[PDB]
Amino acid sequence: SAEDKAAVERSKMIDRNLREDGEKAAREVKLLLLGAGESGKCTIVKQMTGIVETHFTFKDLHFKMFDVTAQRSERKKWIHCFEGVTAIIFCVALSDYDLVLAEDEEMNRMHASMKLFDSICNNKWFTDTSIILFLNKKDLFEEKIKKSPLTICYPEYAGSNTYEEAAAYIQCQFEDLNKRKDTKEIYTHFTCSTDTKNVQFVFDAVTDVIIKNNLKDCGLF
Amino acid sequence: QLRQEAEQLKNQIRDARKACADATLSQITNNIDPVGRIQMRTRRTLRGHLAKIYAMHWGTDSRLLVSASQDGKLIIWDSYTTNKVHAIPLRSSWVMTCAYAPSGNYVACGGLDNICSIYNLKTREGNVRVSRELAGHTGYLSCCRFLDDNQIVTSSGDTTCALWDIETGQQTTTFTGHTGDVMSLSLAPDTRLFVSGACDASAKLWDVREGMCRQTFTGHESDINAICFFPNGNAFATGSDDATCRLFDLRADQELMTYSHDNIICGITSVSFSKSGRLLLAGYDDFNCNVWDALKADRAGVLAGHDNRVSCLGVTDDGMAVATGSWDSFLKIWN
Amino acid sequence: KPVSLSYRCPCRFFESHVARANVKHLKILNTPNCALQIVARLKNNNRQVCIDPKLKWIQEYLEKA
Amino acid sequence: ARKLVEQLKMEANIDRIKVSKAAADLMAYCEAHAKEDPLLTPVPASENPF
Amino acid sequence: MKEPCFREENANFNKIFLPTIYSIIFLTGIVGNGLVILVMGYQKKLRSMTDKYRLHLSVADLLFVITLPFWAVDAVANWYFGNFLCKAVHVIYTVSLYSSVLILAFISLDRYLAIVHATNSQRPRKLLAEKVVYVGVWIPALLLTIPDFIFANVSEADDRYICDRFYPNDLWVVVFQFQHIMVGLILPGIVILSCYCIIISKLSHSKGHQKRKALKTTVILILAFFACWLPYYIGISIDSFILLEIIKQGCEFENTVHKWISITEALAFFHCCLNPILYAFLGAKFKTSAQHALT
Ligand SMILES: CC(C)CCC[C@@H](C)[C@H]1CC[C@H]2[C@@H]3CC=C4C[C@@H](O)CC[C@]4(C)[C@H]3CC[C@]12C
Repeated sequence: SAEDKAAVERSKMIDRNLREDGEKAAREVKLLLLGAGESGKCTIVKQMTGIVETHFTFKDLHFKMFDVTAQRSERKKWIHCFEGVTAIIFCVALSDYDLVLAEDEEMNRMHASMKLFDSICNNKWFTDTSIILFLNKKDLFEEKIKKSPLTICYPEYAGSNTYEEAAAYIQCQFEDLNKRKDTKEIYTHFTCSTDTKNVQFVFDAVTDVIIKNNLKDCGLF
Repeated sequence: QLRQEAEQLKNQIRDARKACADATLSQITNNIDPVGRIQMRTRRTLRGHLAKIYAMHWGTDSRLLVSASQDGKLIIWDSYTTNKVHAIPLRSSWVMTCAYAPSGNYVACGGLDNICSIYNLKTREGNVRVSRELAGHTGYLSCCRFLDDNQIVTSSGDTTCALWDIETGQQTTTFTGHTGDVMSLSLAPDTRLFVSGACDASAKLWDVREGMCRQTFTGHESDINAICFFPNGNAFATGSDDATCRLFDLRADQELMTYSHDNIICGITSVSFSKSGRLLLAGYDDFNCNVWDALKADRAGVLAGHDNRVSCLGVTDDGMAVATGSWDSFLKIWN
Repeated sequence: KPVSLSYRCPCRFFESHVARANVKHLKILNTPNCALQIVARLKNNNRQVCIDPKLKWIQEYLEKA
Repeated sequence: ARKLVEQLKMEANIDRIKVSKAAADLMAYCEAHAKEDPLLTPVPASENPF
Repeated sequence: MKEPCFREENANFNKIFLPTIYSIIFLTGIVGNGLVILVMGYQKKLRSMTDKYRLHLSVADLLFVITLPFWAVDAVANWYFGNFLCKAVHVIYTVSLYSSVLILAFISLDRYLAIVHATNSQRPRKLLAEKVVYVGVWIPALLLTIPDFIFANVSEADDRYICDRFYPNDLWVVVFQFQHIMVGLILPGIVILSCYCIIISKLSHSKGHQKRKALKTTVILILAFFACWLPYYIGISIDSFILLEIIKQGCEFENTVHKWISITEALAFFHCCLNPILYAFLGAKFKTSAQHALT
């Protein structure tokens, strides 16, 4: 009965190989990318068929990034395949308060971005998944705020037309959408021209998420 | 102008269907005695998957099966002795379907990458290599079946189905006419017609040789997730997300009867028939699996063995055993 | 073995200074697993004590029995 | 819009049969193969692969 | 100052107070460890490192618990079970007692490695749980239970037989008591204290909810362990000092110290009771696993 022995040996070999591959794959970080207006894939791809996969390493840590803006089907029907990712990177353009949507002029672009962020944050699948937030076009917003006061998008706002408090108000409005205050956290960062602090911020956020996950895996809480 | 004509034609179709309805199945099937409660005990459990499991397909010899998971591994098992025969790595880890060739030569895989990969099993080197990659679709693959060793049929999320040609790697026929995403596909026993169920709650009967739609069946309220023929090829059963199942009829061109219960509120992820077409297996969302009766609509058994949502189900050609795969990363065989 | 319920024989660190004239009563404890213990009541305060048997008077008393 | 009307017109003229006849045929087929079905009638463990 | 006194007074309290407490500990510990072990057995998914450590801890606690009835029988009337069973019980007690603490030390080290070196340390976190554990918890115990094998003999005292260890020249006792004190509280205690203190230091300023709960848990663990195991070893040290004639006092002080030791060790035998509650039943993952295994 050499055939049975060979079959058992082959099963053991291709079980050990799968176990080793799983152990190797569990050690890396996976991130999802999202954006409303310009698909949120412009800055990050350069800064570092149907889906886009990007690998990069920083200080001995392997990050994969999944860009899904080429999928124009219904979001409900394939978002559950992404359950279990480490974090979701959401891109919002600050210089869109005075602009209008291409399809219709009734809805502002930043309102659509807010709606998409609200839908993503409070989804039933993504309850334990953290969200990193990028606010782009800081210099263009700096230039635009003086000419156009921030009141077409936020009528209830009451403050002087300066960059600091307007940006703080925008960040507060975006962070206030979260309803699971005790399960997930949102990290807000203003992207800078120097392409050396964005990756550091991503590394810090991923480290914090990994620490908070290990706090639960070890059974401490 | 044309809208009024289409509405009038639909009214004539509805009137003809109502006229052709003389009696229902339940009225004339009451004579037969109901089948006893089915007690099914698990025989084997297959382990080795590290993520969710999305599809499976029994072989034609009722011994080998193939399973697909999010970890990027397509595993071909051996159900008799639990041994694993093959484990093929995947280029993309986002997969939603798999298939097993009727002759046991090739396997298929697809998903969010919009590319259908066909792998060759029995090679001269004794290992698995990529035999072909099919591209040309504009949406995520949902289901793919093998008519024979040379032709494969796929159903994509861009409201289209395609009959391919593996040797040339180019599309041969394109079936369009749906409204929403196509999420199911089954081949008739004679391998000449197939039905497709899309998100618009409409099941269409296609024609492989002609390339044109023949009949359209409605009656569902939500997305249709599974479809399968009767063993004779004369009727089929549909399962949707609104917690119901329905049995249609090709010749009568009318719905026959429905399977539903007041304690069920979760959608259906897979349906299947038995060898004689008497027992209907349905894998519900609430970690359960039900065994209806094809003639009485009476529940006759529940297969509760999974710790997560059941995603795929299959029945061998001889009807000896039924295999269920869930999101718990385990395949279980019942007999 | 827990320390709480362990066995401890009473007489420890015997002396060799008790005089024979101070002996009033004679008694020997029958306890194994330790050194032989003789609890002889003294005359100064009627208090017993255990002493080593190497004394000349103790040796004579042992040889006179 | 014309394609839908043409498809409806083409598919409207097809042959149909009474529901009772189809139901009787289904019942007859279900009854005919009731003898060879390992799920309905459990196979003895002598010939059971599992 | 050499007047002898008799231990009958302590025996009167020891006959009655001890076996009831031992029975209560036996029942509660066996119930808890059975629940934990059946929850672990009925889990089909891949086990984590903490699951392996908990499985070791549960085995050690079961080994300790199955020993109590013999000591209850010894304390109530006398010994009956013979030389072989006497030696076997002596051997089992020491290994269980030392494993139940070395496992805690290794768990603390694992948690430190997981919290501090979260991104980098993933391979050492497995090496310390697959290979080093055996050369860790178990080999010292199996190599230090040798005195019980060499000399532990039943003997007749008065009318009753006794299973007690007998030492030549009455020194072995003090050296072994110092060994017990050192191994019990100084080898694992320093590691546990340092690792948990630095974990608390690295989780203090954060404003998260989970981080705050983890900070509260570590403090609870430290307080429980030290309150369980400090006074017993303090009493052992006092007894060793008074035996070593460093402290010269009347034997009423000996009676008081013996009373202290008895009461405090009866209290401290609750470690097998409290370990399943602290390390298993306060975790969300284990609660979910137990709920799934229930049905
Ligand atoms: C008195 C002593 C020597 C009796 C034997 C006790 C020790 C050697 C036994 C008791 C329980 C056992 C453990 C029980 C469970 C597991 C989990 C498994 O995945 C690997 C082996 C491992 C980790 C065992 C190793 C050996 C072990 C620790």
